[PDB]
Amino acid sequence: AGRIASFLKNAWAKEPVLVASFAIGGLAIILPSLSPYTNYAIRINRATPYNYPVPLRDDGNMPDVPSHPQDPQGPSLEWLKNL
Amino acid sequence: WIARTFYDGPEKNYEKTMAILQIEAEKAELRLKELEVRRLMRARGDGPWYQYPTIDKALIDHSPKTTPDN
Ligand SMILES: CCCCCCCCCCCCCCCCC[C@@H](O)O[C@H](CO[C@H](O)CCCCCCCCCCCCCCC)COP(=O)(O)OCC[N+](C)(C)C
Ligand SMILES: CCCCCCCC/C=C\CCCCCCCC(=O)O[C@H](COC(=O)CCCCCCC/C=C/CCCCCCCC)COP(=O)(O)OCCN
Repeated sequence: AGRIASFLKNAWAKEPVLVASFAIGGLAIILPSLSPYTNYAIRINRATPYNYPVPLRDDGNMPDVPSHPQDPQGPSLEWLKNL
Repeated sequence: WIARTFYDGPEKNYEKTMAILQIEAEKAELRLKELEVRRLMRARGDGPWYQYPTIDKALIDHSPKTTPDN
């Protein structure tokens, strides 16, 4: 406790650049695993259409697959508009 | 007395020789058969031996590929 605080205070003197760099690097390592918006970034990346959406040949056994883009079923992007 | 105390009868050696000869004859014919089998498998490749790997077909991706013609 006392030794660690003394070491950190001694480093903050005559070595502030190293203290700042190590703090910033540790924050970069730690914070993404705790932020709630990383999953939002993953969802945004998965929502970017780079390829043509190839239609499925319908067999009468897909209630969840829409027939038209206007149909209610299918993934929605309202959350992205909200952000 | 010498025969009774130091040695055995002729049947013992006779039948031991018979068994030894059987073992050696089967070993010889097995050696020839194995050489021929190895030659056949190496030539034709249809046996369990000399099986050289080919590409695993579970690696192939079967999905639409941004272009209709693969
Ligand atoms: C007047 C006498 C005339 C005959 C003289 C005989 C001389 C005998 C000594 C010479 C022996 C020749 C060598 C034999 C070695 C092989 C013998 C061996 O096969 O017999 C084994 C037994 O070996 C003997 O005990 C070896 C005897 C060694 C001593 C020989 C005599 C001289 C010994 C001197 C010792 C001196 C020590 C110091 C003294 C002061 C048991 O055999 P086993 O595999 O079951 O046989 C199966 C068939 N059966 C069941 C019918 C038997
Ligand atoms: C875990 C995250 C890692 C990623 C982030 C870091 C990225 C870049 C930083 C690392 C670069 C390499 C650093 C190499 C360290 C060298 C240390 C050294 O020996 O130099 C000392 C200088 O500094 C020292 O005394 C050694 C290091 C002392 C401690 C430095 C900081 C340690 C950690 C501090 C921060 C802890 C966590 C952050 C909390 C901050 C408070 C909120 C000697 O100086 P000389 O140039 O040799 O001159 C000799 C004549 N005097």
